[PDB]
Amino acid sequence: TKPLDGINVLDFTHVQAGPACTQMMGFLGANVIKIERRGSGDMTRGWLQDKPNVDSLYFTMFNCNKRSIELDMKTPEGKELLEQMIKKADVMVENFGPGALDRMGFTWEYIQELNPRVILASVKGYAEGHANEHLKVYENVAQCSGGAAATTGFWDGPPTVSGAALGDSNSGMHLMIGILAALEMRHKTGRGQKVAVAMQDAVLNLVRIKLRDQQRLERTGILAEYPQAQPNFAFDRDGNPLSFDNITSVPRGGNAGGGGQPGWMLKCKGWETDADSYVYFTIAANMWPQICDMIDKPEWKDDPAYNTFEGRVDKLMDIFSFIETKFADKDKFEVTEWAAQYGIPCGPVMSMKELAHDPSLQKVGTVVEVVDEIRGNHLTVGAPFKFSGFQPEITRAPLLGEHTDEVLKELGLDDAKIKELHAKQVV
Amino acid sequence: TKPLDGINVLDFTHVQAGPACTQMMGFLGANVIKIERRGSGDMTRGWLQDKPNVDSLYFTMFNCNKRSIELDMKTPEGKELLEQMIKKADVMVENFGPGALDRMGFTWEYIQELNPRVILASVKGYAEGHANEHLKVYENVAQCSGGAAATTGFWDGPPTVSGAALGDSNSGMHLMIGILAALEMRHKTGRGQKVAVAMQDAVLNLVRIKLRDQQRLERTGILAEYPQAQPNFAFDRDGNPLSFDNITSVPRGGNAGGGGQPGWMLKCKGWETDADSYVYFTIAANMWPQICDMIDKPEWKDDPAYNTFEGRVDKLMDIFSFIETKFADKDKFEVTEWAAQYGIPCGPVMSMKELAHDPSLQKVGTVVEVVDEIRGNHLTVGAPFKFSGFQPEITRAPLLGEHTDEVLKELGLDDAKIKELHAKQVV
Repeated sequence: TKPLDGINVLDFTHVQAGPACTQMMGFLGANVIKIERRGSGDMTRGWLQDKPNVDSLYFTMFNCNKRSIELDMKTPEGKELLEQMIKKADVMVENFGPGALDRMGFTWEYIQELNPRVILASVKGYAEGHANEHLKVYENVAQCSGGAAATTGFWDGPPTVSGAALGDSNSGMHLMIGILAALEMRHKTGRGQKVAVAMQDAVLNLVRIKLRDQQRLERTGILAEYPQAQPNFAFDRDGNPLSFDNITSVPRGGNAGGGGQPGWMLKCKGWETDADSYVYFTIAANMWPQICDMIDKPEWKDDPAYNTFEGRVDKLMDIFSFIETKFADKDKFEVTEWAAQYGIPCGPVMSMKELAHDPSLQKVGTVVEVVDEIRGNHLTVGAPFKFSGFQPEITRAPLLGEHTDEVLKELGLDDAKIKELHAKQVV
Repeated sequence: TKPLDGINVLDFTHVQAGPACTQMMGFLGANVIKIERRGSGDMTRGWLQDKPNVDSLYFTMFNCNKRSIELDMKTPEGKELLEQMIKKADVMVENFGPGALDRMGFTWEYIQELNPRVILASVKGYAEGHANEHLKVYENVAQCSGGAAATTGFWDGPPTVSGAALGDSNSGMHLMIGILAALEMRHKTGRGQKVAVAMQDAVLNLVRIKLRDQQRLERTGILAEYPQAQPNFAFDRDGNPLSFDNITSVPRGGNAGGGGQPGWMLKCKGWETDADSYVYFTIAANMWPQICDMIDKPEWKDDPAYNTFEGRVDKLMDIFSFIETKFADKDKFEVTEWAAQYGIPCGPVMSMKELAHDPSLQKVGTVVEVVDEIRGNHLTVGAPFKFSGFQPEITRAPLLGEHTDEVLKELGLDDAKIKELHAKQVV
């Protein structure tokens, strides 16, 4: 009937990690009240605007299903207003930095006093107690700190950031797990908890497979499925071989599978003119026979050299170079359809152009057209979890302070006090 | 005490996505029974082993805090055992494929009749109803399907996979949100729901920022924070210009800032010899005077060609190049401390080796030594969410079928009735 219907979210967040978390809670039915500073608001509003004096797409795509109040919290009457809101809130969400909320007059300890049931949820750069606990962290800094950058890209290039928001939105989603887990605890104890997610830790969690590989490397001195282990395939700077001699930390493997199933990024017709004309092709062991049939190589079916993972690992790049010749006169989707005949794990690199206007993603509610009568409609990503008993209803992002008076009435305030709060500039 | 204490989890999952999800639920207190194929078990047991005939680090790092039973579900005595288990379960989790669970006898409709409170959770490649409902996907295929590969890497190279498990673990973390949301809903209705996460959708959620960029590109013709917005900076492999005059889909921007402020990956002292001797360095808008002091360009403070984001668009990559010049004699951590004095957001690329031995990560419970007397101790990633009122207790991954008898005895079955199942090869 809507999972978070009746959950009151007092939302101090700004930028991406925090706002991503509360938006998604909003999509699941929560009543999200965004507290914004008087005059300015969330810095995403003015960030890379596509039209002057209109809230940016950075703002709108992270702040749907929210209401906005302006509030000067450096003010005695504003701190009092927060106290009432805190008494009515189920969860407060924040990303102010290492000691900022306490400095504002709101200790965890004081918060428990005001409401024994409220949950305090925070995003930080580094975990509390960490030596770098006070370092400031944006998106790519967190990718660097959590091991992703070191292990992404190519052996002869730099550490490389992912286009995906491994640091920001990923942290927000991990924080949503934490908040929902604290809600389940509260059903037993009747009490709220403090939950926090550090961006470094959210990234490390997705980089679990590389910590696996670091241990494998420490124990054996080799990762036989990595490109560096193939006979003279990779080269340093001066034209000579690379190898796991002298490699002590997980290296970049380009477009290697990253797991138990070898893969590579294979060019398709149009690659010279189109940056996204590629397919990813995975050799799943249980269907090497089917692969042999597609690429017309019956000799490889019965040959220990090309028919087991172990036989295969010393010449992966020759096998991928050869499969790739088969795709030179076929586009992405033709290659994909061809492979779907055999149930092969092969699919296209989808461009952002293709995804934004894909009819399937819109049918299933993953890409959603938001009706925004103030700014014009925009696309967004909806809820990536689909439920049998409920569908989200996505609603446009709030103007700065649009809901101030409406929210103040909900607390229980008169037209007298509201009009004087506007004169005193606390709202 | 622990959030998911009392939650019985019936876990059919193999590989990474489902197993990450159920492991994390286990870290949070859940009673996770992993149901495995007789004789074989989860294929991760045998993938990338570091010691022959010992469950790989792949399996153990995704299957802590679980128990294992072997069950042949294709037999009628197996299906009967399942029925008793479903009646006892709070959530079932599966990644079998589109029609697979229904063909095994257990439709959502029958599952509801057996247990009206059970939640059915599934990971899929593509969402139900998608034209590609039927395609087979693993990690890097999902990355390609969801936009990450197209927007990760460099403009003169291929689509690039991320080292982070954007497809698998990310999907599992998203499914955890869905399961936890279904549990909060069930407190109100007394009823279980079906939840499903598609890997494409979990990837796309993290690439939300690039859907912002795609609409900005369509609306305005330019992405001013991207390297390609600097004249005569970016060129393809043939030496052709790359400008937003001709780009209609969000391009790869190398090490550009993403949802952060403008930044780049800059070389430090070790770089020709140490793949990970770099920092990520951000030029935040409000921090220009500080950067000018740091790099000793006082002349750049009051110059309009340098002192606004808009003025730097035509030269941003030249500025990074000049900043990098000041790091040639300094390592990663020195550069980081130096930048930190100025409040500049800047951190090192942490290698997996550095991450595996970092004392802070072990102290905060993020990198954890699991006690495994059978296989020898190993490291794993712990819970990335930290709570005020509880600490996870991570225990070693199960051997195949280690807990079969134990589990059957909790179901009710007495000793001689269990012996008949071992002989008939149901278990």
